[PDB]
Amino acid sequence: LNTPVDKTSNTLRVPDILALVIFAVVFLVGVLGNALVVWVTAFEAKRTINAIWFLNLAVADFLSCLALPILFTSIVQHHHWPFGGAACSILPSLILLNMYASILLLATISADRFLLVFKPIWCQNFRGAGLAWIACAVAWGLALLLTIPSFLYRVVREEYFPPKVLCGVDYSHDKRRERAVAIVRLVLGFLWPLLTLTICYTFILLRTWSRRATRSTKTLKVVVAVVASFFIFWLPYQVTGIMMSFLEPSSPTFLLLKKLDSLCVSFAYINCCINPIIYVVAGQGFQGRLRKSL
Amino acid sequence: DVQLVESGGGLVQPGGSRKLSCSASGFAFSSFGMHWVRQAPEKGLEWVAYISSGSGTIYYADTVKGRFTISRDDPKNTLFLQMTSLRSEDTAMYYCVRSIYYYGSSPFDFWGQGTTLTVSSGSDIVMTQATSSVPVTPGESVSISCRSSKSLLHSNGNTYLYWFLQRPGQSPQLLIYRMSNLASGVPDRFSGSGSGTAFTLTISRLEAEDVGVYYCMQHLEYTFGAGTKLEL
Amino acid sequence: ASIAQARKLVEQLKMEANIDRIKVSKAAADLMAYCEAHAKEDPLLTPVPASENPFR
Amino acid sequence: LLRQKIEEQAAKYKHSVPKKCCYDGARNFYETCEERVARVGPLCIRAFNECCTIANKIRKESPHKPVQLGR
Amino acid sequence: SAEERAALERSKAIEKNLKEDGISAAKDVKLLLLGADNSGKSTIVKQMKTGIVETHFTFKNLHFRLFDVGGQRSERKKWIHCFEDVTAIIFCVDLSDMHESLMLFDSICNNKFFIDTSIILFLNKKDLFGEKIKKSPLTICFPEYTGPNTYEDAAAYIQAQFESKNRSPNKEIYCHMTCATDTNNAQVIFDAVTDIIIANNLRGCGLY
Amino acid sequence: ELDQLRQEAEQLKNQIRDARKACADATLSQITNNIDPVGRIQMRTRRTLRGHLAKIYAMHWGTDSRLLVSASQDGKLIIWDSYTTNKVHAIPLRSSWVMTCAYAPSGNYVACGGLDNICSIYNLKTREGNVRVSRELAGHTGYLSCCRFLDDNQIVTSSGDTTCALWDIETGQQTTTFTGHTGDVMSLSLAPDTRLFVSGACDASAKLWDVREGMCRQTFTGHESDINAICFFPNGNAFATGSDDATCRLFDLRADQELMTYSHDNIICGITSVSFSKSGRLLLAGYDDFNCNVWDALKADRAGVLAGHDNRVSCLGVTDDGMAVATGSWDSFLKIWN
Repeated sequence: LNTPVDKTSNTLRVPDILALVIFAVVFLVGVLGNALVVWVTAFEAKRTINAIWFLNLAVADFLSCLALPILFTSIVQHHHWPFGGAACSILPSLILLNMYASILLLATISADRFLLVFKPIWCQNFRGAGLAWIACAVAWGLALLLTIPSFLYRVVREEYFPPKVLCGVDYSHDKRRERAVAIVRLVLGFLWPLLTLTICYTFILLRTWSRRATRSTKTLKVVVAVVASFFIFWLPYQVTGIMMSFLEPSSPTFLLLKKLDSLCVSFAYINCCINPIIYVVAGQGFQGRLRKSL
Repeated sequence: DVQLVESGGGLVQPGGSRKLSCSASGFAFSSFGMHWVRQAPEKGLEWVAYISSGSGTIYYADTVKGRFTISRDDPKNTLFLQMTSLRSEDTAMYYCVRSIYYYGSSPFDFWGQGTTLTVSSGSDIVMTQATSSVPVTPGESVSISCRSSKSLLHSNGNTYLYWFLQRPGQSPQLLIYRMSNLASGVPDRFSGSGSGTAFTLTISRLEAEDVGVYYCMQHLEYTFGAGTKLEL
Repeated sequence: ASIAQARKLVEQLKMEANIDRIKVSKAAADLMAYCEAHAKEDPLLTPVPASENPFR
Repeated sequence: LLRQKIEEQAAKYKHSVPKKCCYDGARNFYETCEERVARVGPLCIRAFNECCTIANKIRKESPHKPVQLGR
Repeated sequence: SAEERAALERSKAIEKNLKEDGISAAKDVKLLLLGADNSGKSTIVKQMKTGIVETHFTFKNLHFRLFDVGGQRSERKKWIHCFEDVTAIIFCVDLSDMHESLMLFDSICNNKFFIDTSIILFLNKKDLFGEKIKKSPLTICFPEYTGPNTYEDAAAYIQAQFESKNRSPNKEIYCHMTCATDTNNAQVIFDAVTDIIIANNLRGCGLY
Repeated sequence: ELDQLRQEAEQLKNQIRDARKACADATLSQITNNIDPVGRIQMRTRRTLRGHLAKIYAMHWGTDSRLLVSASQDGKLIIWDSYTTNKVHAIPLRSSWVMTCAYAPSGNYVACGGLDNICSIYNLKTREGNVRVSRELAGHTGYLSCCRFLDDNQIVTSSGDTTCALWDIETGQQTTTFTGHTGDVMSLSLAPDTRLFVSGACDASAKLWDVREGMCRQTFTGHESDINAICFFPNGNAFATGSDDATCRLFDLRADQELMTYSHDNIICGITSVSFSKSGRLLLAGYDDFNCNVWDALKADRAGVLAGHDNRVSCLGVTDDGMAVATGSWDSFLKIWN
């Protein structure tokens, strides 16, 4: 009763614990795993054109995995922001750069896989480090364009009741700008990538099974393991984001959305965990290439 | 049949510009470097330019750095020197030389016949010669020497000093490369030797064709000494 | 017939037969002798100093 | 520029308990004022509500969203 | 480094030229044309228009390197390893025989190096085969053949007999009968090579 | 009579074996008890010459102990510098199926050949500045399997049509031909004195010719399968061989019989090339097991293993100065081991 503890307190309970453990396991598989994939594609490869794509995807996922300690600290410090205002304007832009680099790299990988199947005689005119690096650079630049609203609008905020200083966004405070950035981000980061994954892999499957001697029945397994994981791991994140941005800053709908965001970002990062494991497992030869890379 | 025919000489008013040209034939131009070594009418040789194979890197002497440029047109097998804002010191006859650099290769094998260039009146390695002239007689023995500001022996074991023979009224030829190795076509009478910083060339069993001026060059980093004339 | 070339093979066999043979002990002795004499002139059998080695 | 507002609102206290009650009243995005006041002094019923509602109406219509830095 | 930096620049240029030659050469496709003697291989290359006679032809933006390795007489075991990593064998068989062709085929498709290489089996000169079956029964060449002497089933039987020598289901044998026709041999070779490069492209990306 | 000479041919065969067995009063395996072994030879990759893209079939050290020549399916006969790693030449070949490459003892000439039945000899010191074909040595009917330079003017060739030949490069005529093999002649090793040379062939028989006349002098038949590799002992009185037998054997030119068999139960991959160290104490053999084993030529026990290739170790060779040992591979990575 007569204690410094008031009527309410907020410890580290709540399924924020689940988000915490998910971030922990993703960090474990990012320090290991993901880190090896980028190495073997660079030093022992990348004279082969097909290694360029997975090099860039692995490095984007790795840079996303370097942001795991900061997300962990933000979760455990109840969104306290120890860094500076310039950090609030820069670092979130970089983490979104890594996220959307991963996503558009998946889309470009799928487009290249489609081109490898539907235009093979044209592929042995086009293929080279030039086109692969051009496409990967375009993907990274698109990630930069998608994140430049974060590089612009993010500012630090402060409340003075506790010292819980936090980082936020200024959408003019009285007018709609959040809707446009939110819808464009949702489209170019989840819908257009999802279409370029699903349609391209479906056509790859259709052409692969039509001709004889190509129906490996492993193409179906790998395509499903990519697209289903992508969908089930990005949809909760992106739909929550768009609903939160469109919905007003009040009402119980926003209450549960703010409750669920942490787990939504955790699910978004499950895809970062899943992207390199599929390559290291399904890639033939790339089990001994890892041991022989040293 | 190796040829290095140069053209573009004549009279240039001071402060003018002129494109010295070197036309090559009988060999794979693209695989060779090029230098545009020049000689004043009353002085020794002086290095001018160096274009690498495939134009990867280029060097100039400090006296023409920025003032003149070199270019190589490999499809036409032609090398150009763009001398700009010429001065009185630029009156000299210019030589176009070959160079292929690899283990066992000989720089400066072939020198073109050269072209005379005239204008009207208006931290470094140096190589010095201990003599300016030496009397000689057929069948006798001669010994020329040179010195440099520092040792020419690199860490890898090579010693990048050269020897060139210029007979009167003729373009020079390579005699000794890396101080010990005979160039192709040079008779075994010539034999270079040395150590540290003092290097010598011997012309034992001198034949009548050995009369001329002998120039010694360092090649450790990006030059000809004064030279000495043997008189019969 | 093939008898001509067959007799050529027989003649080759005779020429091989006329070849002199050394006691294998002496040939082996020569072998070891060469090996121990020249054991000091290779950097593989004897570990080369790092300074004299031209690849390090 | 809102520190003076909450300070001047809290300044009307008459005891330490109302002061700390107002201090903790203006705290949390996951719970509304009505949900938070249910957990709690006779003057706390009024003071908590007024401080929390004043601070809340202060933070809206302002350039701020508690966006998690992973978004 | 001394002026040997010029030698290092020359070496870098040589490495660049090697890379460019590797890229330029890989854009073509290699086809081994191993087959029985006098099986009309010269005909199948002429229609497409002393050692390895590396004849070549290009079809629809794709360049075929068609190595006829039968020009030199030697045991296959000593030089067939040089044709490892060839995309496909253009194996051809003449129907005028014959069991030597079967033995050669059984040696090829089950060979260690070619355990993953497709085979475009050409049945050549089918018209004279029709003439022969009209004049003589097939049992004179295959005693175990139970079918009649009509064209279709005999051709199917011999094609199946060739195909049955496979001992690795991951391979494939694109048997085809040309009957001395024009421009169809090139078409089936092109289709086969397209399938093979698509399969290799899938294998590289990890879809296999 | 035809039958009588065939019977006497066997009658010749057994009595030479009896004489051969008569001189076999002892073997090197028991004589070597008086000397110490060399221990673990831990050779390490001092370099990697990663210029080849496809299966560098054969390599040869220059007399300088500084340069290599390497042949590959890529069609490029590039010649390396062993320290600076530089590619000092890249000769483009007429046919890309080369299993033969040879570096002239003077360093002027490089020759290569293969499934084209033609030996191409390349002049490196041309005044035009680029390596070009000196002469093409047509005259064989099978594939060429090895080339060696006696001097700048005459080259000895081993081919697949069971005949070694000796040419003069001055005019390109087959000045001397050799015969007496049944299988394809696969490897060829000139003696240090350049007055004799042994060749191994597919019939598991190795024999030593004289270069002055087309007469074989002695024959060796220790192996069971095709002689893939052969190399003269440095002293010139002995030589070793390698085959698909997955074992190497050492022969003697004067004892005319096998002296050692370098085998172990754990190795079943055939030999691809062989060459001795400078002193002859050490024998290096490149197995199809994607590695090169180092064999003590006197104790016959395995001195160690050299690894680092992802495919066949198709060629192997120690420098003329004994400085190092380089191993080309089907992985296209020329290792330089010391």
